Amino acid sequence: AAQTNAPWGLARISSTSPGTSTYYYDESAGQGSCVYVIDTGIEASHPEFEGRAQMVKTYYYSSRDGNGHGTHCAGTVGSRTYGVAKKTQLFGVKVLDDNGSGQYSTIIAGMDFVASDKNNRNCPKGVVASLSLGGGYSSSVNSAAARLQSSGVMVAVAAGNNNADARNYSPASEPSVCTVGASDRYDRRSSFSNYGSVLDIFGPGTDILSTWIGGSTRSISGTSMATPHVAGLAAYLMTLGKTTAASACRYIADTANKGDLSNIPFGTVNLLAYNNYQA
Repeated sequence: AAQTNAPWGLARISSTSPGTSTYYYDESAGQGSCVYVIDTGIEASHPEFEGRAQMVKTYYYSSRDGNGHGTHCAGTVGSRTYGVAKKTQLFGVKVLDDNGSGQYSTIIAGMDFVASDKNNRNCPKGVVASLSLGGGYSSSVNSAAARLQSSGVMVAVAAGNNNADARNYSPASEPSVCTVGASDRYDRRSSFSNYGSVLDIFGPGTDILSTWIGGSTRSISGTSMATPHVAGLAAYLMTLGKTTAASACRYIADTANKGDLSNIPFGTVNLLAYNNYQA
């Protein structure tokens, strides 16, 4: 399948070269997979989600996304126009308040929630969790991410936006999950992207168009935007049967575009997520 005039990041993940604008992908499109977006919530009523998104958990007075961040990330995972895996099921877990903030205890609870809640959902092709959040190093936060991964969920986490080594941030620094840095449309490391040996992969993160609250759209930047590209890619590849939750990060690294990004610090992988779709 081909989506013309796609957001640049979708085109990038199906291309061996920057500078194109059509997204190519197998029509299965992540059908039968599930992606949890652990964030500020999801505006599930947005026409872009087509009834495939729902809130399953909140730790606050509402499950609604009063911020937009979680809706944007969910849109990059699986919205019809802005999403990588256009037929996946999206589940929202609101661990961040409408200012985008959350306590680590709540974030940990949300990860353990997903590890159990997947057993209440129909995801025959597999389960992914997208965590566009983080803060300073916490062994307890890393352990929660490791549990979620161990339970059979492909965990993708943002590297962080400090232009610093991600070893000092959580859950970015957890070795067993997929830590995602950000790139721009010219294949440069995004100016804010964290780096370091703990990164597994880069995805599009600068000037990413996606869904927003109020039934709208907007373009924003962050490793928060790169992470759902990788989460959606994992769901798509799992639906194709090419990989599993336990192996998808490694598979994405195996099949990435290699050596094509600029300003990658020595010691950080030079790997850009790629769906290897041959039309």
